Amino acid sequence: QDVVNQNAQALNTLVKQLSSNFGAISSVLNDILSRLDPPEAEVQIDRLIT
Amino acid sequence: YAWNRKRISNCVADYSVLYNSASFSTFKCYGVSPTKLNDLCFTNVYADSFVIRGDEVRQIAPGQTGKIADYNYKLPDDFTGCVIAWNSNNLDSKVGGNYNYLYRLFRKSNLKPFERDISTEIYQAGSTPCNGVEGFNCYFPLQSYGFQPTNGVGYQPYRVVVLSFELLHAPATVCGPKKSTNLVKNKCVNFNFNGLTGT
Repeated sequence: QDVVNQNAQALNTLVKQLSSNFGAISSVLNDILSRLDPPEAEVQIDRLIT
Repeated sequence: YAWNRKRISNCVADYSVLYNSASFSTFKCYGVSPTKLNDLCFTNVYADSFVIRGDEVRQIAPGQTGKIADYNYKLPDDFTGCVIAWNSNNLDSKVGGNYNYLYRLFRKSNLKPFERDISTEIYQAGSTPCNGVEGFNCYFPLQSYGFQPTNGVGYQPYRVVVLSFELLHAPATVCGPKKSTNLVKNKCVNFNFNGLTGT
């Protein structure tokens, strides 16, 4: 059971990490993409990427 | 120090009409690209309007300094929206000078972002409690303006409005002229529901 539990916990943490701003103004790419021009969206997308 | 706050909601908006209205001194948008403003659906757009001196317009930004932006007006550091400002001199050209406006010199507590300074009464400056005599160490902060045509072109009166619209708060109501479209199912397609975008 420990194997299954640890794998599930790791997967859950990894997939939950998708909902953090990391400093950017959003947590979903499409928002920043439709809300900003590229010459500015570059830095935000870069923060999210790192 | 006394700015109107025109709460605006429940309509369809536009931006291009603000492109040919006038060559405003500054039309600067933070958090949103002024080109895409007619593509997303906001939530409870606000509207603050007032008139200042043309050189002070730089103070209107999230984290500037300046007597006006320190004792009259305050923006949050996470502001999302934008500022429009244009020289209003031809309509505010009083050769004797227009003196119907005032602003602060010093305040006990500096303002939080977006809080009205209704405390427009007598002000104490230092020691010797004046108790409403405007004597020594009790200075009236309300100083008039030098708005006249003979003044500097940079010191002319400027009309400013700051569209401060928050995002992702409620069922959106302020998106622009984007047209509706029939609805389909069971096909991997794009969509856009009140700004909520995806595929």
